[PDB]
Amino acid sequence: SDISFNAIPSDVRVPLTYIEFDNSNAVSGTPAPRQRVLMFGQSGSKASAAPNVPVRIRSGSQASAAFGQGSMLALMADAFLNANRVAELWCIPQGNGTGNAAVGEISLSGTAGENGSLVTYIAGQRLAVSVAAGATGAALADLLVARIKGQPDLPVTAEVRADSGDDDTHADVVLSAKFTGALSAVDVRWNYYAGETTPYGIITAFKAASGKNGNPDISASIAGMGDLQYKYIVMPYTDEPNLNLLRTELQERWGPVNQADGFAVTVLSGTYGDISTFGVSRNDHLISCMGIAGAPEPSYLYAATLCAVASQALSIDPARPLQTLTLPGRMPPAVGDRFTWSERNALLFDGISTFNVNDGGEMQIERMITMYRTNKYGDSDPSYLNVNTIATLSYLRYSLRTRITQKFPNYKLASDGTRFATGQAVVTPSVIKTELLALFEEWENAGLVEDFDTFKEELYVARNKDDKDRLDVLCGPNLINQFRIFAAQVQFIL
Amino acid sequence: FEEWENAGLVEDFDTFKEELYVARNKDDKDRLDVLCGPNLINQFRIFAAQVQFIL
Amino acid sequence: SDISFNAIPSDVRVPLTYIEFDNSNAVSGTPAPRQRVLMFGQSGSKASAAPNVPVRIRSGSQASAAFGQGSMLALMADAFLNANRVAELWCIPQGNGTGNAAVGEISLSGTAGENGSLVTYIAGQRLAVSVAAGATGAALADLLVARIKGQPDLPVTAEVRADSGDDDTHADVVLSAKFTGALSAVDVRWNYYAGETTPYGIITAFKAASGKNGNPDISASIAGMGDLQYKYIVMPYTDEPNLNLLRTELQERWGPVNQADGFAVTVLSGTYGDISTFGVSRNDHLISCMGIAGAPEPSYLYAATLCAVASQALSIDPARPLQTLTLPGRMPPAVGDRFTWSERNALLFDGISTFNVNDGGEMQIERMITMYRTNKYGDSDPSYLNVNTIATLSYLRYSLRTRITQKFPNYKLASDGTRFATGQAVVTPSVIKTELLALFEEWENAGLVEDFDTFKEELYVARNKDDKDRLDVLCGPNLINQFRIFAAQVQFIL
Amino acid sequence: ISTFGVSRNDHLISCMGIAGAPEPSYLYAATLCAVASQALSIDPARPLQTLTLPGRMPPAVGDRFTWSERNALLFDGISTFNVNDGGEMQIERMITMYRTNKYGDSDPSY
Amino acid sequence: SDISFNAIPSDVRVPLTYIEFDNSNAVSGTPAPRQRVLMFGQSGSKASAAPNVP
Amino acid sequence: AGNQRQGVAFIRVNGMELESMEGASFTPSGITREEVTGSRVYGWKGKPRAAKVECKIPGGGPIGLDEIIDWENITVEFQADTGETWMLANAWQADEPKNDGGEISLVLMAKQSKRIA
Amino acid sequence: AGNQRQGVAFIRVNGMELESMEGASFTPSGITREEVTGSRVYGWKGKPRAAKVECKIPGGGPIGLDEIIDWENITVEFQADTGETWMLANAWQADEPKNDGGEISLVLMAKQSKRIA
Repeated sequence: SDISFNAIPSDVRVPLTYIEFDNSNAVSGTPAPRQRVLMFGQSGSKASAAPNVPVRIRSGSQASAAFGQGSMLALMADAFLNANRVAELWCIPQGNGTGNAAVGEISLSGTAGENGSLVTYIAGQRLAVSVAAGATGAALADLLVARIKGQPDLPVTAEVRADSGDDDTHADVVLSAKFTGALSAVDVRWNYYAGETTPYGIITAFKAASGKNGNPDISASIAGMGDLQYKYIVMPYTDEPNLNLLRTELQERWGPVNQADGFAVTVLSGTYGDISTFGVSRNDHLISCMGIAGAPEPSYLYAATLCAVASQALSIDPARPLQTLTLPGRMPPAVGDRFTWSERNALLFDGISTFNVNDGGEMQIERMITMYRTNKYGDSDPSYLNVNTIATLSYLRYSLRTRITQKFPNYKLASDGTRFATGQAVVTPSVIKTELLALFEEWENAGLVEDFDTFKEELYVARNKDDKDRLDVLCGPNLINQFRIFAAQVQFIL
Repeated sequence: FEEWENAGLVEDFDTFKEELYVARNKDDKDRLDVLCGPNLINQFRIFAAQVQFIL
Repeated sequence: SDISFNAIPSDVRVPLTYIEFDNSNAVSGTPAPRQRVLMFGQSGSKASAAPNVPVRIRSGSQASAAFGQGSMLALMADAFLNANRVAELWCIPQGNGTGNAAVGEISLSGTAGENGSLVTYIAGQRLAVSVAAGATGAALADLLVARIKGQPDLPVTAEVRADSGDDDTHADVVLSAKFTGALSAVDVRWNYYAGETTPYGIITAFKAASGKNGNPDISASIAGMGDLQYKYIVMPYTDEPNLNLLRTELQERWGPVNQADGFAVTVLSGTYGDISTFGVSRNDHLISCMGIAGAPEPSYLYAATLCAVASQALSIDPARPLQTLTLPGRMPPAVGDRFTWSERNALLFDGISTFNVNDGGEMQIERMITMYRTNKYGDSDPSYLNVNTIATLSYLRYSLRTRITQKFPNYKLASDGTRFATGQAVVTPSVIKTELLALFEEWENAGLVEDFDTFKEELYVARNKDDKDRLDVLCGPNLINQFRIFAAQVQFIL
Repeated sequence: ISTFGVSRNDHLISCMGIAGAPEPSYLYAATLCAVASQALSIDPARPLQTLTLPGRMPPAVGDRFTWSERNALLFDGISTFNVNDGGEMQIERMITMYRTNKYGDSDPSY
Repeated sequence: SDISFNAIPSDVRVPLTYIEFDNSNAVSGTPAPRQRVLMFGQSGSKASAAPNVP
Repeated sequence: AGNQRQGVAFIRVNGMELESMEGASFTPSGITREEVTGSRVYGWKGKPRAAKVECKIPGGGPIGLDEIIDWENITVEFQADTGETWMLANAWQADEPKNDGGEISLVLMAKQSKRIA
Repeated sequence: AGNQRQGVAFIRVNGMELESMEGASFTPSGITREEVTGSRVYGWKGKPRAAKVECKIPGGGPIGLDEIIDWENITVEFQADTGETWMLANAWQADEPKNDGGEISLVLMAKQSKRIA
């Protein structure tokens, strides 16, 4: 049942070969217990999926059918699947939130005095309409409305409107999103690539909406996730009420009780000051946020792509830094909207991750760090900073659990120095000491820890004097370092 | 008791030997009364660990 | 209860593996009855430990929480634990003493004419602030105050102050310690390592305080130590009133009555003349002091490190000399502040221990001796000089006590020559003679005593003619020599 | 399940609680009894910590008990199970209904 | 601290390569305990070094 | 101890102590130095070495022979009666195992051994 | 048994138990692991192995020597006195059989042996 077959009966007895063609590019449903991820997103009207219920998504068409075309969750799932086809994908829809569906209007006026083309970028999607000599703004608005109606993946609906005693050329297009929320607003641009310009005599303007919307509640969704271990979580809603619940759940899972480690990846779009304020405000060691300003595409697409890339890279190796990995299909901001070196350094010091733009048009990860900045008493703390640290700690915990539950399924505990002799299946603290040393050797050979003598000297295994069935061990590993900064000085002689 | 301990069922021998007591009944005259206490061995259930990373 | 667990319930019944991560590097609480040490130190405000009460410290974070961050006792405990992780550590806080909390001020003036960096060493801690071209002294003072406020381990508090009709560049920083005492004063330097210099046009100066403080009383603390055997004691307060009480307690413990041997390690910082005068003044055989001049770090850190190293080395072997052991993490004084050969020899002749600087930047022990210099009638006495002598005597006493209490738990005494015959559990002075000879053989094989025939000929065991239950023995051991001086003469032929 | 476990205080009956089970309860009871009988007959002292139940479908993801629920059930005299990394259901810990001493105090025996 | 850097902050977090050009040809500050030498010499006016200090 | 010398050795695989016979061998992993001579004697030359543990096990014991012949990734611990301990990790069973009159020879081998405790 | 070790072994061919002498060998069929070193120690390498059973039979017994030298497709069962049993199927008589002073050596060999019972 891994492959979903269409028009092929499950009860066929004629010995032959059955071949079918299907346009949709599905993904194999091979289980990946160590790469389970969860995504949060909104679903528009005409949806066939029950809210607050997780569903396994293995193709873009299935996500579009389940959550409606143009919805946030469908686009996020498509972006995730276009970059990661090995990890298990689970998507849970959300409600509708509060606010208004209006997002703004596009005003067109004037008359074209020369032949050309009008290119409009709505939500990062290129829309080109031919412009003829003598064409008026109203005709261009009608063509733009027709083009938008043709495109089914735009999370906006467009209607034409003309009124007032102004010239007949003026006619503005009203845009309305397919869902309500803080991310319903979109960005409109008329020139993104080189060699593109507005035809002469045509005046274009965009007026955003005045109201403010609110993200839907996630309490039911966070309660209905289940008991599985979702290693990575995608949260597009960047608001305090939702992030508090997410932090509470994650820190409850991060504890030694649940042992179901989880990480959350978010992307915040806004001005530099707002990003800095948000990064300073949040002080969690389980959430990583990447700041971007003037992004043509919506934030959740960037979040999905970044989470997919990071999940794949960390699953391949938990200690390799994320320094040069590229994000496929994500348009970088304009030249004047990119952060300078000082801004990126300040953002890194403020708990906000930063990206970079490749020599071409590719956008690449620069450094991924968590929101943890401040110690419990208020001092600075470099621990729990790099995502590699959390990934390595989770991998070490999982490996230790597996080794202990495999080598010693069910044993009997005895104190050190007792004479038990051959044959009996008892365990001594020295036995656990030796097994931990061997596991540490395996970890060091795998390329995760560096120093062995210090680890051996800091080990301590002992029994509990109250439980009599619990063994207490206190160990300290030396997580290996990463190659980040290469400082050089050149002394020319000329 | 030695056989039981070798089989992997009981742990402490000296305490068992010191708590043993075998005596005859003063009424039945055909019944022997013995009072013994074994120390059933423990099971490995909880493994508590603490990791002190340095990074 | 040896390992302190956090967020892990003591009543857990689910059979699984529980793994927790904690940043603090605790030390195993394995009992070490033969390596119990005690430390004296002051505790600042915001302390949670009752004064004059000993507490077992097994981690730097625990000490900082109990005695307040930046306190003398917390720093001493951290220094001890960074070099010795096998001996039991007990710390007893002190009061507040008399004096003023002010320690001096740092005066900055002038303007920087070139790019550079300003490095200030306060209490041995490096503090670097970037210096820009055209920067004034006031801005540098503000940056220094911010940096000091950032550092929580400095036992000083810094405030900015600017006044007077001088130029706006001038602005001095006022320093105030976190506790009052004779060790509250700190040392300030601007260039310690090579390749560091003050930016041009910047004038820096330091003015120390004029008042004098007094060490807190230790009578309550010395009375509340308990009855345990603290083999080594760390006393930072180098003043006559406290040292008299310490000497009285130690010599009461050193006697045959208490039999709880103890040693005290102190470090005195000052000029050569002051150190010589102090060493000549004190004539105790239970206290060893090491003199240092121009030390960037406070004296008690050196005392803690030296005591830890000496305790570990003497516990491993009481007869091996302390000739080349290094002190980890302790910065040596400047090149021009180190004692010459003649000064070191005179200090050794004056009862003051000396150190040495390794070929690199490491500081190493040179020779550890006690304060004992003068015989009872006033003559010179080489006995009770080396710390190895006291350690060996204590070990011999402990071994003899253990052997006597083990081989002869409870016996009956009879005179020599009586006919007791087989079976009876009586003891004859010849029996004790033979047992002492066997114990002496064990001592000689262990590498503590050299001559056997003389020891056998000087032995004498007899009963007491008054007690009738007390056996009197008079023995003399020949403590083995140590290899200290290697004198050579080379006769070249060329 | 919690109410039933608290109500019963016998040291000769062990009950395992499950919610939202696709299969009827008696199938789970039969499989668990067979596995436990074989394991205890092989060795009466080896704990039942990781043994799996063959052919028994676990409940849905949202119907499985959390850690706190399992711990409370174990403190309430109700045995608990676990779901393997795949689709297998495994025994977690088997305990009896005995919780209270004769005078009313807690008793870890039996 | 062996290499004295100019205009390069000591607290940089952007992962990249930093390259600087300087005309003066400095010498590596590698310690040479067996090749320590001392030189005596006079210093003229406009000097910034304290006398009788190595 | 004070004068105690090694009389017997114990070998433990995955925590199970092996019923070993007398005369158990142990070769530490390190560098084997050879001898170099030309017209004169010049020095030595190195060669890597692998840790080896050798012993004999009586037949019919708790541990079956099929288990013995299937050890690819195991942990071997060699401990002397005085207290010297060596740990071999990711070891394997080498050579041909034979049951000759109730005697099974083990050639447990590993690529690196370190002296713990 | 509880403490019983292997003292004797029984070999049965086609149901007939062989009059075997003391010291009967048995090599299970499996993988022989070698040792690999270049500039360092890298690991092991496998090699197939064949099951072997070796024993000695007195001359003049119920089973003739002509029967012994004509075994191409037989069933060999190796059982220890404690209870461990191994079965060899489609075995054959290998090497040179010799009658040296009333002693006949059998090198019964097979390509695979599994531990039954």
